[PDB]
Amino acid sequence: GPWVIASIAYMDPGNFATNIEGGARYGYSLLWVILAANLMAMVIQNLSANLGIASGRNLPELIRERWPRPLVWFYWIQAELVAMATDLAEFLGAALAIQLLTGLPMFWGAVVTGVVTFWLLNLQKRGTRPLELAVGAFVLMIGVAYLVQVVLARPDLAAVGAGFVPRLQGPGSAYLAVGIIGATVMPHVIYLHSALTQGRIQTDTTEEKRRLVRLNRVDVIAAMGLAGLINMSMLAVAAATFHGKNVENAGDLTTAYQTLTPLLGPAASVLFAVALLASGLSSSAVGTMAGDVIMQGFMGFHIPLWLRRLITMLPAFIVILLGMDPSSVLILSQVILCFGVPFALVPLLLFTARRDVMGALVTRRSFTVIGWVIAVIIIALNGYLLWELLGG
Ligand SMILES: CCCCCCCC/C=C/CCCCCCCC(=O)OC[C@H](O)CO
Ligand SMILES: CCCCCCCC/C=C\CCCCCCCC(=O)OC[C@H](O)CO
Ligand SMILES: CCCCCCCC/C=C\CCCCCCCC(=O)OC[C@H](O)CO
Ligand SMILES: CCCCCCCC/C=C\CCCCCCCC(=O)OC[C@H](O)CO
Ligand SMILES: CCCCCCCC/C=C\CCCCCCCC(=O)OC[C@H](O)CO
Ligand SMILES: CCCCCCCC/C=C\CCCCCCCC(=O)OC[C@H](O)CO
Ligand SMILES: CCCCCCCC/C=C\CCCCCCCC(=O)OC[C@H](O)CO
Ligand SMILES: CCCCCCCC/C=C\CCCCCCCC(=O)OC[C@H](O)CO
Ligand SMILES: [Cl-]
Ligand SMILES: [Mn+2]
Ligand SMILES: [Mn+2]
Repeated sequence: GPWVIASIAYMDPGNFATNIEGGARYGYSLLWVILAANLMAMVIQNLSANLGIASGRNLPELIRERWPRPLVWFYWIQAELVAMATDLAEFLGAALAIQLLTGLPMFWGAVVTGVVTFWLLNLQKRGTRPLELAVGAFVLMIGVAYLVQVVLARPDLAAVGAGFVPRLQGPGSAYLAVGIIGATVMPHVIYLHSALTQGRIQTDTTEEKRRLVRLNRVDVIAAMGLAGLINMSMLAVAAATFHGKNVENAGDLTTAYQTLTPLLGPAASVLFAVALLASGLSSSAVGTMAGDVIMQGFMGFHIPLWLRRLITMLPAFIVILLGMDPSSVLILSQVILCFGVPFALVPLLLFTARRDVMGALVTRRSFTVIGWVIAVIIIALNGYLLWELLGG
């Protein structure tokens, strides 16, 4: 199973930005958002995985083959904007880590990131599998560090428990809450996960399809459960480190290493930036591969990979030339990603409730309703954010 490197999206630089900023600025009051977004992601990623197993096709393929041509065109275009926002936080997050490790300007950090992403693009599994394992080592261990630091930091349990009750903290809190949902419920994974499980069967029977669904549901929840524990711990450690005090540039990724200083000591700066670098490079490489697959499913053709790697790279250089804050752009991209979630959910909820698509593996009616409740929740939360951002 070499497809495990796609699991870095739940630990991409977007999660680092939203977790650290959420704790530093709003303390523990956003823990419930991470728990909600992680539970929503378990349901959605199971439906996506069950769609590929039951139907044998990925979600963009089904839209292309079943829905009218103009609707398929609109769905491919909005899927490309999702890939732009997704790759932006991951590519810029890698460039930021280059600056944290070498002091190199953000422009040259992106130049280095570009050459590296172009090099990984045309590599086979022989030279990539050791890199995938090395990335998984840094990110897992930096996640274990937060799981250990969240206990050693002695957090205020009264504020931690209160943080699991849904509450907003002004206008900027809904903005960051929407960003936390997009950082966990990622639209590009909704399309991609259906493609990772398609064509993965051996005897093409119902009993075998039910077997792959059972194994997937246990594997998804086990990994998603660990990712949620890490994300909550990272926000809790960030809250216990910065919130309530007045630390300069609190929440920014250039100072986030201080969250692990009591545990790692003088090594907290390098190990954080190394984990952020491996996270950004692998997610940006997987994201480029995923966008090529999503376009092929929607349109029947695709642009060459070097051209896609080039187009998705321009906004990162534009943002750097604009002098914008990298951590603030990482959050904004996650916010934009959450506005693409309802578009991905509607065909997922419809297709997995169809017998001519799923066969005997039609989704249970209870989980179809929970999915539509999740979709309505995210549509309502995206609308309230757009309401305050436009005024009133
Ligand atoms: C991140 C969330 C994004 C939310 C906003 C979504 C993207 C907005 C722009 C859409 C392009 C216009 C959509 C229409 C697609 C082209 C016009 C069309 O209808 O297709 C042409 C023809 O009918 C088929 O062959
Ligand atoms: C087992 C390996 C252990 C390696 C542990 C160290 C890792 C250093 C990270 C990148 C190398 C580039 C660092 C050189 C860049 C010079 C600019 C700079 O980082 O300045 C900071 C300091 O004042 C002067 O290094
Ligand atoms: C394709 C691989 C990249 C090729 C590089 C391989 C190694 C050369 C390293 C440094 C020199 C790079 C050129 C440095 C010249 C910069 C002059 C300048 O004006 O800097 C402005 C800055 O680029 C904002 O526009
Ligand atoms: C403190 C709990 C409230 C925080 C709310 C955020 C959610 C965090 C989720 C799981 C905690 C991680 C626990 C992982 C256990 C590893 C830590 C540990 O074992 O602590 C050893 C230490 O030496 C003993 O003194
Ligand atoms: C089961 C999975 C294990 C994973 C580990 C998850 C860590 C969660 C630990 C603490 C969260 C909330 C505990 C706080 C209990 C309620 C808050 C409190 O301390 O009481 C204050 C009172 O409610 C106000 O007046
Ligand atoms: C803004 C819209 C995107 C801009 C449009 C592209 C801009 C040109 C960029 C690089 C040169 C093309 C990449 C060079 C690789 C050529 C690939 C190719 O055709 O292969 C021929 C030959 O084998 C090669 O070695
Ligand atoms: C077919 C045509 C393509 C369809 C296009 C659909 C529109 C793009 C959708 C979401 C992007 C939202 C981006 C919001 C930009 C906010 C920028 C910002 O807030 O930053 C301040 C500004 O950059 C000062 O530097
Ligand atoms: C706050 C809202 C979130 C609530 C969180 C509740 C926890 C549910 C999470 C995972 C269970 C599995 C989800 C759906 C798994 C597939 C269900 C199904 O019907 O699949 C049967 C068929 O065999 C295959 O196609
Ligand atoms: Cl708090
Ligand atoms: Mn993510
Ligand atoms: Mn900054």
